[PDB]
Amino acid sequence: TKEERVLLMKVAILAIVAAKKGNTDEVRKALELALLIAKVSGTTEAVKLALEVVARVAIEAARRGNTDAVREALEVALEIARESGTTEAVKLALEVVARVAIEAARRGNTEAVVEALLVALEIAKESGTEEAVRLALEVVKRVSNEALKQGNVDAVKVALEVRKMIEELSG
Amino acid sequence: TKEERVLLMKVAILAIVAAKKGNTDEVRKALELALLIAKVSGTTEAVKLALEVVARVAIEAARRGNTDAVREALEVALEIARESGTTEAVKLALEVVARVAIEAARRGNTEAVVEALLVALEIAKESGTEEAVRLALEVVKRVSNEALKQGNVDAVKVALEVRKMIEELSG
Amino acid sequence: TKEERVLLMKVAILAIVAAKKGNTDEVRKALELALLIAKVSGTTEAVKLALEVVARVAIEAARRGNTDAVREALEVALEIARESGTTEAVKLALEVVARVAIEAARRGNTEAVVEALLVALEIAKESGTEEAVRLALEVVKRVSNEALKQGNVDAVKVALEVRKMIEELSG
Amino acid sequence: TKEERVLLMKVAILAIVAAKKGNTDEVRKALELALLIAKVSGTTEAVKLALEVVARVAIEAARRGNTDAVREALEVALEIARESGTTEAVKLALEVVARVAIEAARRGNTEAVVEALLVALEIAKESGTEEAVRLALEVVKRVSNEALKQGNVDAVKVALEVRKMIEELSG
Amino acid sequence: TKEERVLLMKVAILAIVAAKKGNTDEVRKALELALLIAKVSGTTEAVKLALEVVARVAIEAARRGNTDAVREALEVALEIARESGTTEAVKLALEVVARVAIEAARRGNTEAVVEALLVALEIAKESGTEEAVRLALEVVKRVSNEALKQGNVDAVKVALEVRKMIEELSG
Amino acid sequence: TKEERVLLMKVAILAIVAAKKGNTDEVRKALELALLIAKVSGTTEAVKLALEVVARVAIEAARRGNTDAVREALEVALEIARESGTTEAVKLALEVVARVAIEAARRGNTEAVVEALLVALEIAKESGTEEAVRLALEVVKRVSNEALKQGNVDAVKVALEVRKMIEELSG
Repeated sequence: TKEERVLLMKVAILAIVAAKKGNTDEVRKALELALLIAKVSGTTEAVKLALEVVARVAIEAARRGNTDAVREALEVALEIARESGTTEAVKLALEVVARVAIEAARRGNTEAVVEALLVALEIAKESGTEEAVRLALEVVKRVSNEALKQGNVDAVKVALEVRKMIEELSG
Repeated sequence: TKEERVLLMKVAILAIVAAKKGNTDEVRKALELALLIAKVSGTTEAVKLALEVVARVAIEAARRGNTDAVREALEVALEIARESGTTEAVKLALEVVARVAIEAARRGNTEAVVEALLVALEIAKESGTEEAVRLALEVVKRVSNEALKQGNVDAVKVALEVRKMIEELSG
Repeated sequence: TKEERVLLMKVAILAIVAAKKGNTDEVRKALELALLIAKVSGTTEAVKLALEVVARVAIEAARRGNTDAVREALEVALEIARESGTTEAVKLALEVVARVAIEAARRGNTEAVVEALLVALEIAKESGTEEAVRLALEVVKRVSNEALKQGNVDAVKVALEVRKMIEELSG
Repeated sequence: TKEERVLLMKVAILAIVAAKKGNTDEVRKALELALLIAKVSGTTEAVKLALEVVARVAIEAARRGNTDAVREALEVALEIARESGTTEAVKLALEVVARVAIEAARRGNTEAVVEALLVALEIAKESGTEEAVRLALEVVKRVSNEALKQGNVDAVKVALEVRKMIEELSG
Repeated sequence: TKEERVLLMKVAILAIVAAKKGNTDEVRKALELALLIAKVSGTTEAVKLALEVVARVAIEAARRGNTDAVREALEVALEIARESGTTEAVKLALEVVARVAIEAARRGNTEAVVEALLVALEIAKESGTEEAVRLALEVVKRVSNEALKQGNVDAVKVALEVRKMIEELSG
Repeated sequence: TKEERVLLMKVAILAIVAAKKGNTDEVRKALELALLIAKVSGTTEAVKLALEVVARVAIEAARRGNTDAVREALEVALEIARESGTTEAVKLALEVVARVAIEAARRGNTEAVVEALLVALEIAKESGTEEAVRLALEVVKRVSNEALKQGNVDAVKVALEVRKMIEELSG
């Protein structure tokens, strides 16, 4: 557990600096490594830690302006939850998305926010559960709330549309 | 004693220039030779001198940018202390790590710093003593302090995380 | 203590000049560094000093017209008090807010004043204590008093509304 | 003596041009070489000459805008005085700092001035003598006086704060 | 002493021309610089000279019609006396106020006169001495006398009210 | 002699055009080169020619509005006279100052005039002779006379104050 966490910390640091440099390719690799570490462990803790790694990278990438890296990280978050196959992991992945979109909205990176909002829906769709859908709606709410506080009306408008889309997907 | 010191001086000079050239393979060999010399002597002085050799090489390698050589040297420092099997040697090895990480942080080689900080923990873990743990925390402190003076916030952040990790390892 | 104070002084100077330049991004980083320094110290003095740094930056930013930097600094003031987790720190953070809003009102930066007044409420809310609420009301009073002396009726009107809102939040 | 002076002149010229080019790494090496030459000589004259080299480099670096090189040179000035271990050398090092900060203030490089002012304190602290403290205060005075003549109020304000800090360090 | 006076003369000239231009912001800065110069000197002479600077600026500003600059200068006069902490400085600051209000009344700038009359009271209040109160009443008298000579009945009426208010403040 | 004069002519032309462009940094260098040429020659003629160069640059800079360049040139004029160490050179430097201040007053650049008037005093102070003081007073007179002809009352007022200050400096 500890050793895995330490290695995941290494991955996070590398991917963050790579995103700051602009080396999105390296970021993608590191994000995959985070998944692979969690997969090798086969533990819920490792999965959560890997999702934490993804969050940190996407947040800093969004702050840097590296939306491409953010998009990849958001997809990886979903993939990690899918690999776990647990409701908890799905919720954690949605938490990752929330954190990224919130900080992106605060940064002004509305493009990253839009992507994250879409990913939130996709994560809930992958789960196929009412809970996941509700959690995704919570993610969207959080983004629009903090975006409204920031003044990022564009992000708020997008979030409102996505909120509807999530409900439509649920049916 | 004197002859051993002189031979260790030779090893240091060779490994330093090899690291500057980029010949990490040669550096690794020289680092092993330093250990072997100390082992043949079987004295605390020789062990300390060998650790001094390692320090010099890793410091100059970090300044050169040869992080790979630094990583190896840091591991060798631990191995030397392990071969001695003394608390003093452990402390001296931690001193080596401190020197490298401090100069690396001043150089801007945060990657080398991160590795050195992890090695500091590993050295304390190998000892398995409260003193060694405290000494490792002192190493981390020194790095973060000097890094803060340099302006290397990245190294400071890493050091803070490692400080926690060391305490966690102690329990 | 001294070394931390000196480093915090460095942070203040940098953030102030960055705000004057218009580099709000750099200001945000410096404000975070102030917090990090206080966190590393773990002392009430360091926390107070970090809040002093924030005050200086926000005041000069308000004078410059960099309201964005002011808003960030005001939030950081709260965060510093939250990190401390002490009533004193909360009071000190409210003192920071007061200083900024007063000077902003004197400058004519009513927008910054409005934000600061809201933050005062938020700080009291974060504390969740009657004392903090009363202190926040004192902050609002000070602003409206000095604004009235300046002639900034707009700031006075806003302060009066916020005063009510604070009382409403207390209940 | 003469030969050492001539070699120190070579070092000065190289470091100055390197600083103008932007090769701070080369400057750092040259600054170390100046120290090494003085150390090999083992004379007060050589020490003074090495400090003169440092002054010239830092002054031209400050004029160029290479504050990083200036910071290094200022530290080397201290180190040279420390290597000598004499009150005279300490005074001479403080003279070096004064010259740099004065010309930096005239240039407009307030950042370099701030660093130099801090170094002045550090030099006095390293000496640990009342005389050195007074000399450091003289350095600060000179900077603020000439900065006031230039119109560099920012440097003056910083100098005033440092003046206090020096007195505080003395106690 | 001489150098400080010369620098204060520079400040005066700049602030006067800035007030004539309408750059009140620059005037405020220059007024602060006058204070800072006196503070750095730490002499009664420098304090008096700084108050002379303030007087000149406020007088010319009142003649120009820049009442805003006058108000600031009047406040600075008080602050200078406060920084000195001497009865003499308080008297000198009241002399500054008198000069401004008298010339403003002669100019026809009754608004500036009203402000100056209020400041006279505030200065006496800050001192907290019977002498200062009497001196403030002398200031008011001088204004009303010269205003009556000019024909500025409005200023006279205001002065009479302020005279009462000063006595009321004394009690 | 001739070759030096021709090179000084080159320097003048370059510095003048640089001042017109706004490249004050280049002007400062060229002004130093003028001094260096005179120093290399070691003749009174070369010194006079270098002062002529300075005059031309400062005059055109004042006409352009580049007061910063003028201030530097005025200081260089003093430095040239100081390097010579002769009464004649001092007188010539004062002549340079006169020419600049007169043309600046005619241009309307009162700020440049004020600086030049102060420099005139400083030149006389550097000489430390009664003759130099009298010559400096002559410089001030010339400026006020021509300024009065132009209508530049501001320059006249300043000149009158400086005239006193010069007499005060003499004692």
